[PDB]
Amino acid sequence: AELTPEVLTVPLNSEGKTITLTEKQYLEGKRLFQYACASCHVGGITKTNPSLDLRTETLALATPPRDNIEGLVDYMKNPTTYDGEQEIAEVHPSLRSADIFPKMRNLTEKDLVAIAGHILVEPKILGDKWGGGKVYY
Amino acid sequence: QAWKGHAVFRNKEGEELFVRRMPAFFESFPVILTDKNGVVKADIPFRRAESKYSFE
Amino acid sequence: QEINRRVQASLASGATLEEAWSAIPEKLAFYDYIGNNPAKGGLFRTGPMNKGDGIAQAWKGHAVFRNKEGEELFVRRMPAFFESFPVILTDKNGVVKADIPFRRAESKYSFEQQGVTVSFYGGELNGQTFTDPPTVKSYARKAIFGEIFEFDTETLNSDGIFRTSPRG
Amino acid sequence: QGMFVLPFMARLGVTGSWSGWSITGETGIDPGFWSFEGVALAHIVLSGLLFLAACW
Amino acid sequence: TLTYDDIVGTGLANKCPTLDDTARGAYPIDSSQTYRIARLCLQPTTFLVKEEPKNKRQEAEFVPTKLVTRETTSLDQIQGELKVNSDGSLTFVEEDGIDFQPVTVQMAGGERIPLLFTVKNLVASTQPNVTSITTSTDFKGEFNVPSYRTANFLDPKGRGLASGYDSAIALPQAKEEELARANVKRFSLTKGQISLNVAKVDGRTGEIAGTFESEQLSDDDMGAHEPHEVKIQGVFYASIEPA
Amino acid sequence: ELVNVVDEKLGTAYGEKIDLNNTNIAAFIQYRGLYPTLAKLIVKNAPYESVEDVLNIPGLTERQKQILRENLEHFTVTEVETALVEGGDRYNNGLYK
Ligand code: CLA
Ligand code: HEM
Ligand SMILES: CC1=C(/C=C/C(C)=C/C=C/C(C)=C\C=C\C=C(C)\C=C\C=C(C)\C=C\C2=C(C)CCCC2(C)C)C(C)(C)CCC1
Ligand SMILES: [Ca+2]
Ligand SMILES: [Ca+2]
Ligand SMILES: [Cl-]
Repeated sequence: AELTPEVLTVPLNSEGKTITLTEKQYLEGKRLFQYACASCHVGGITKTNPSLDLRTETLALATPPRDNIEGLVDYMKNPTTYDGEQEIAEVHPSLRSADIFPKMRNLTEKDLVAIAGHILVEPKILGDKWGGGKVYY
Repeated sequence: QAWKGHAVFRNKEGEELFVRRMPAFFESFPVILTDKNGVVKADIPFRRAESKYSFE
Repeated sequence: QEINRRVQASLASGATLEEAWSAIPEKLAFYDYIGNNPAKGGLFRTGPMNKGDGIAQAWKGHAVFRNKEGEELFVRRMPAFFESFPVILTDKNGVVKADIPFRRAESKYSFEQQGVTVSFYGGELNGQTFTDPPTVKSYARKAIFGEIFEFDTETLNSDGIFRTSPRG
Repeated sequence: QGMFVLPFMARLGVTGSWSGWSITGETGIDPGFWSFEGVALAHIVLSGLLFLAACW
Repeated sequence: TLTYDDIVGTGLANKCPTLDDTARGAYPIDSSQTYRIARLCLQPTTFLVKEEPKNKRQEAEFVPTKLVTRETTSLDQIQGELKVNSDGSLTFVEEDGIDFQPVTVQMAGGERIPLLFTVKNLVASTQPNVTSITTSTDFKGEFNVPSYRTANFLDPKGRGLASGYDSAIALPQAKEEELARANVKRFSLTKGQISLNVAKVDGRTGEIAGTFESEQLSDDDMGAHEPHEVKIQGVFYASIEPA
Repeated sequence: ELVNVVDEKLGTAYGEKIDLNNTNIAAFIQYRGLYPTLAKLIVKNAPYESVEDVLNIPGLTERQKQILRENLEHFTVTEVETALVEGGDRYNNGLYK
């Protein structure tokens, strides 16, 4: 198996449009994800709330849908609860709360795109391990 | 565990009958019932064919 | 494998399922039972095999598991390595269809959910079907050991823990 | 219950256990040190000391 | 006014607040006003367990026990509605708080009796026409006693109710019937009863204090054995407020 | 005759759908729009005599009522099982990942 262009092709939006990430974008995505997110989302779960994971289907059923680049980038700008009802930037890292979550200050739009791509691609490689927790280690 | 109560025996005629107690000497002892004057009124027979005092 | 060969040869010759399984000698079924596996014992588990699982009295017959849709289900057998083993049922292709869950709150495969049933063919229970989840689970628990037997556990005050044979 | 020395301890006034019961059927009594356990322990310790003196 | 550092490790944190002897006043109840208890506290001082009857089948007595789980016993920060009823009686409806404590007491002979000391879902009512809470007011009611262990609890061989094995796996081929009471865990839910006897009232602040006595079942270890009957005695405190 | 009540409950609709009277709250993540807001209101306002009764929760928005209506096909009710709802287990049932 190889990290092919096809593996790296993920939904851009909810309207059927895709983007093919480069190998360098995937590595940047891994790196930045480790830097800003993995402290809580190591392996795709959520340590401070294990009920919600980063599996693609789960992201698909979030409101608004997050199983795409646009959704995730927006989440990284303006995070909501799973139903969209309240905005949670104050207790969750975001550009909007880059003041209280200082690791978010140097993150650029390109970085957010890379992170989103890691989140969507990783389950395509790792399967059930992603968001699986210890059961699947 | 608990006391069952005092057993009082009666025949069909209603006379109170009293079980003859086992003396310490006897590992086994027959079952004999007498009236208050010690007259034999009932028992558990060994031979039945000529039993006259059976509980029945 | 040999039991299945004989049963298949029986069905092929026109026998009913019940007839096919009743023709299986009890001795052969008894060899297909882990309690007779010499690798299940314990160093300080002393005495005859009978002191453990008991004096075998009779084959109960072959337990066949089925779900609410009527698909035949198969209990995963306990390998000798495991002193204890979970209860897992799969379809003929090995896809999981039922189990005895540990945590229940997120169970999706309980026998109750899947309406798992058991019918017996051959042995003492030939022709009988049980649908109440407690009983079906019990037979599944015994089915991990393979063919299921009736034991006298009273005669020797058998303690229920497998012992090895003279071979071991 | 086949108790043999227990009646001798009781006989002279040792009636309670550190565990809280008494042979007279009382609960929540504090017998002090001289419970059945305490008597047993004292005898054990005495036994050991006598062993050492014997050695001497 | 005492701080955490003044209280920590002294034992005082397990004590309910007290009122001094001059507090024999009366707290007026306006039957048009809605009321709450802002804090109800219960501090047990004695635990009594009913000895199991020898077989004489006379009156089995409640006997003293020794607390072994230390000062971890009080119920506190409990709050709820205090309804004024049409007959002028008051009913406390427990809503929430730290309304339970696991407690192990030890009987003469060593037997340990775990229990869930609780006033969960308490509903307690006064006598009618209580136009004021006075040192003559009493509250009586019942509460829920859920299983001492909740459904996830696993016994030492891994058997449980909502989780765990459903058999004695160390005895793979023992006959199940004799072990059924142990293999099959059950979740108890029974009723308890409590009396609150007001002994002190500060009419101005809304604080009342007194003694309580409650009766409830102890732990049945998820159905493996019969529970014991327990009577709990201690002091209590409540602050009444308009709300 | 002794019964494991959770296992027994799994053979009811509890084992097939989200039981508004018993199911742990994390189960509402399965379907769009239910978690955490509606989930919280639903658990808070249990038990319910019928599934549809969930629509009568006070304070609901029209949007919320509509979501509930779209997801009723996914709800059920069975008798409250004490073992599942005591201890606050409906909010946290000791299960994480
Ligand atoms: C080849 C030797 C051999 C074998 C394979 C068996 C095998 C069998 N015996 Mg037989 N047995 C033997 C010799 C043997 N026995 C002898 C010599 C006697 C006469 C004493 C007996 C008397 C006997 C009786 C009376 C019975 C059996 C029974 C049985 C069976 C039960 C086995 C048992 O429970 O094991 C238990 C084995 C152990 C618990 C292992 C013991 C390990 C020792 C204690 C280790 C010692 C360590 C040592 C002190 C370390 C030193 C350290 C130092 C160097 C520093 C079993 C099929 C029983 C049966 O069911 O028959 C119908 C039965 O009742 N056996
Ligand atoms: C750039 C960093 C991070 C990103 C992009 C990220 C990504 C996400 C996403 C996409 C979700 C939505 C889950 C879903 O809808 O299924 C989520 C949920 C969540 N994450 Fe983050 N994660 C990051 C880091 C963190 C950190 C550092 C924490 C905690 C300190 C955290 C805690 C949470 C929590 C609590 C939720 C759910 C909150 C709710 O929905 O109410 N995450 N995360
Ligand atoms: C009074 C009192 C009491 C009594 C007490 C008693 C009774 C005790 C006794 C005493 C005793 C009983 C003591 C002990 C002893 C002796 C010693 C002190 C020890 C020793 C010895 C040694 C020194 C030795 C050494 C060595 C050895 C070891 C070996 C070899 C070598 C040699 C010999 C060298 C009581 C309780 C009642 C109570 C109150 C009162
Ligand atoms: Ca037995
Ligand atoms: Ca009073
Ligand atoms: Cl999940």
